[PDB]
Amino acid sequence: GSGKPSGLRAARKLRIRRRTQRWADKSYKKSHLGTRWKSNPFRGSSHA
Amino acid sequence: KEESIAKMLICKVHIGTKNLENKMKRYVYTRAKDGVHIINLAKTYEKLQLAARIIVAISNPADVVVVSARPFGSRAVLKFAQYTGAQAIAGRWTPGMLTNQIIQKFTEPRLLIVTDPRTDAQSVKESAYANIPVIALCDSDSPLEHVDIAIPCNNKGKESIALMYWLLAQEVLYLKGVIPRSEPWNVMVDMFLWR
Amino acid sequence: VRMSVLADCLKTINNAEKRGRRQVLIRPSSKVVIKFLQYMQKKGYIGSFEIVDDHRSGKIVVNLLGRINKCAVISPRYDVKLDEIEKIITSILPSRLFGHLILTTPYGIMDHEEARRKHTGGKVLGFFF
Amino acid sequence: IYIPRKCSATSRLIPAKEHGAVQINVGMVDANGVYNGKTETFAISGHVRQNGESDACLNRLMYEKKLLSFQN
Amino acid sequence: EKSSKRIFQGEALLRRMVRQGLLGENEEKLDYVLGLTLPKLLERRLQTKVFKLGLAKSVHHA
Amino acid sequence: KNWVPVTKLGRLVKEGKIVSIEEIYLHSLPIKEYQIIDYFFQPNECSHPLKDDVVKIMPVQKQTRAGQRTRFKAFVAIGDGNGHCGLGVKCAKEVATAIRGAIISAKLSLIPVRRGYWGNKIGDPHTVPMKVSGKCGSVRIRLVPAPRGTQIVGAPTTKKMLNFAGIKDCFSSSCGKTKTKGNFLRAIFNALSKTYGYLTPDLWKVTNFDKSPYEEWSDFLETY
Amino acid sequence: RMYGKGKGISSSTLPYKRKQPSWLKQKPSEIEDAIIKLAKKGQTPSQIGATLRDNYGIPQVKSVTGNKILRILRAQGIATTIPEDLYFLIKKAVSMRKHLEKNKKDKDCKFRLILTESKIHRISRYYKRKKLLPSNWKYQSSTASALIA
RNA sequence: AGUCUGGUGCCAGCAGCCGCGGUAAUUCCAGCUCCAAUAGCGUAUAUUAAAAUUGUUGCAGUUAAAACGCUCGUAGUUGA
RNA sequence: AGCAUUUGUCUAAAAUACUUCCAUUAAUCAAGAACGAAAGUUAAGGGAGUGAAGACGAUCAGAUACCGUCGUAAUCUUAACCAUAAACUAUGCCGACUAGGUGUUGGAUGAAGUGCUUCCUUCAGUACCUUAUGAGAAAUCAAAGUCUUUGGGUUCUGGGG
Repeated sequence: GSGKPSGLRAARKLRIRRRTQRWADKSYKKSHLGTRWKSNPFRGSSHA
Repeated sequence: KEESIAKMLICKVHIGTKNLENKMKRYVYTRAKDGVHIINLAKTYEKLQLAARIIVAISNPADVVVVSARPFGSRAVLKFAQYTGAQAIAGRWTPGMLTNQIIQKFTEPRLLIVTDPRTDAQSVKESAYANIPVIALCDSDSPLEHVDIAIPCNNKGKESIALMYWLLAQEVLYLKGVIPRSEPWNVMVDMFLWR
Repeated sequence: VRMSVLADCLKTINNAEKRGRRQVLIRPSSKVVIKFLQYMQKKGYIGSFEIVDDHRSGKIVVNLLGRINKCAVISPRYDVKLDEIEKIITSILPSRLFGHLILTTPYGIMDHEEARRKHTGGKVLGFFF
Repeated sequence: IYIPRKCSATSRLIPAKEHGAVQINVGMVDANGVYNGKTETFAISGHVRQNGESDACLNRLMYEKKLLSFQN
Repeated sequence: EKSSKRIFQGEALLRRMVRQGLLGENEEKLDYVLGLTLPKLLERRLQTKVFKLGLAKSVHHA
Repeated sequence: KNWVPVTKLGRLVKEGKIVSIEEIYLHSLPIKEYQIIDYFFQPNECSHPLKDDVVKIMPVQKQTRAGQRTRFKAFVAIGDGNGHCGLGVKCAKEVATAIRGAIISAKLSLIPVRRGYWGNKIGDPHTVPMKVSGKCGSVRIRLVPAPRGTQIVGAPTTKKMLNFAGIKDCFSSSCGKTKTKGNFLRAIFNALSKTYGYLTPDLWKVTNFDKSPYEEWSDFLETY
Repeated sequence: RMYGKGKGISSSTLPYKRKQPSWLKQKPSEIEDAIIKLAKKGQTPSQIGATLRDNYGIPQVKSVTGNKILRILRAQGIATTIPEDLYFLIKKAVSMRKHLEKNKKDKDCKFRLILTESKIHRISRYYKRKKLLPSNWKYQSSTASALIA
């Protein structure tokens, strides 16, 4: 590949790089970090 | 045959010089140690006949246009054009002339014959937008780009230009119905060139 | 370091066709490369090829018919099952009408359609159209 | 339906609307070196002309056709 | 061609479409199944037929 | 009608020495005469008459010492609905003038798209015979043929353009900024142009050539 | 090239034929004897091959005998325990370390000394894998004098 | 889908977004007409498409975000 | 990173040459390690000139600045450390294939000027000019090419402000 391994046994690398690099997105950070349930007052409700 | 070859050989036509284009080396014979290139000329003669063969196969010769930017070549193209019924174009090529449809020099030519495609470059460029094969008398420093027919010659002297067009004219007149090939054409040898 | 010759060779052939060479000199030589050229001849893409003998590695000089739009190699050489072939060709080929996807299968190196008609999966090597 | 045509030299297909590629008409000679009726025509793509390989390719093609003897 | 699912499903679909009245007399091949259009489906409706037979004077009246 | 061509190729068409636009495409001749297209697609006699549509009017401005100048670029789409599309572009200070100039450009621009089958010869030609992808500015647009009953899959602009070209069953896709409409149209037009550029097995066969109109009608061409 | 920035291609060309020259029709025993004499004189296999080409005028041993020189030495049981290549590399590294012991400000000598020892480790690991150095074997700079002694 | 009628006058306010309102408002408040969907239609939060904006397919890294200062090297991946 | 006096010594290096040897030993590499400008820190010299700090004279609306003159720390070497810079060819590295010409530096091959000098052919470096029916958002780029016609191998990196 170019900037990616082709490798038949390189599924390991593809998973780890994808897993680390996913976190950079803002929406993803908001969705999977705990801060959502903490700092927001409504915390998974439309209404209060 | 050999008398015509000899006349070319005595003439200055085959004197190539330094700064010679990559493409053209299959027509060069040898590098002189004195910094000049000898041109084979035998291939040039047969190739000139091929150029004549393409020119003759055109239904109207008066749609076949000759071009020279050069002052000294201007008479030679005009005389060559006069005999074969062609239009000669001398000096500036007005850049829109074939392509533009309202310009004074608006022309739909069949074929273009070029004196040095280095000098006559605007016509060469326009010819490629106008789907024209293009014959070109090419020299050491001349492009071979665009043109289908390349004729090797030194084109920096008046006699050389004139001799090649004169020989071409005799060959075309022979291919035409104008005069039998059996007897030499005696008209205006050493006399197309500038004053 | 050089790795798989075949891809660079096919890119060279593609460049040669783009350039308009008519004949070309492959400096690599191998059994698989020879089989691939024989297959391209089978499908009317390549004409004759001459294998020149040197002990270290022969060379191949291939006469081109100019019919190729592209020839290329897929690396890694993925495994592919018979029903998966339809997805692969839909991805790769310019049309389902023409173009050829090449596998290596237990009945030999052959294109996908022939392999499919036969009935064995295998590994994907390349393609041309 | 439209029928496209190909370059004689390279095998390459010539597009409909390209406006640069050419058809070169070559006259056959008669026995005394007069223009015969017949003309052989060959198709040259713009790319080869832009490269400047047209003269070389034409020479190779003429040699194959027996219209030039000197080959290159 | 010559696949069991394909010939079973195709024959079954064509039979069903003929029964519904979507397909014509020699319309018995897959390009006519693709060929179907929204007015033709609408034409199978009872209000359209009632208008067509002349039982009512309009589709809305039907 | 009574209109005057000043090009010789035009004059051949005016007399009817050339049957179709197909021949002019065959010899790849430049077209600077709208009358050729108007003669061939003869509005009340034509099988598939050319249908116009102003797709996009855009403001552009020079900006000057004494202030702004609004000019109008105009993109228009024309097509027979059967095989010949045309995309025309003109910028002028007045909108209607821009539109007319663009329509004249569109006729000159007129290109044949290759129409064939997705696969089997079970009906009529109906879509591009293979993938074409066309680029303009940032935007690279790919048409890839779909099986029958899969008409005009794509954006509204694409649907219209394919309808003018006479393409039915195809998927479209895109890479880059679609929003820039002139580039988007041009990228489609570039792809449509590529259709007779790709080589196909049917074109493995040897080709031999009809002589030029400039040789076929030489006497009449000198005369008129 | 492994560590340099070049890619120089100066090398042995080799003729097409593997057959003997016209000039020399010598028996295998004569060829073995000539090599044995050079080996006995204390010359190392690269030096012997170079000498065999130049001094004795003979095309190389694999062409005129059909078997490699190292293999011939091994068959007679006389082949060297330490590789010729490894010996020169260790000798160069020892030379650099002696120099580095004197001069602590030579950064390039330090840089090359780690580089060459790393090359020795790679070559050693390959020789261990081909079972030409013991399973228990390891390079050490302390014992390196003893290795090439 | 309206250069429709009054009143308000950066105020009141509306409006995912761009915006409208600071005095002859097509965006506000009413009224009129038009338009969309329809016994359902708004609104919010959650979630998918959209997004070839996480990219195996299928991204981007000269100048827009991004080549570790530089080199060796074990694991790793790739190896005529 | 960086490297310009003379001569010597200790060292390494690349290309060339090779009908010399090995016989797959390799490529790129998380971890870890090496070397790493300038300034700074700590110790000895040295403190010429330059000179953060600082001092005056002006300058100016004010000037704690530019300018002028002075001037400690520092600049230099030795001994430790420190571990970053627009540490920039702003382009990760290896590998193939692609296009001309003008040059240029290190070798080898041939010939003619007068053994040598020149030139020719060829290798390994290395720039420029033109051309890219090659690329790109264009600038530009012979790589940023052979990439929606998308996969030679690999490490690292970015995901609106």
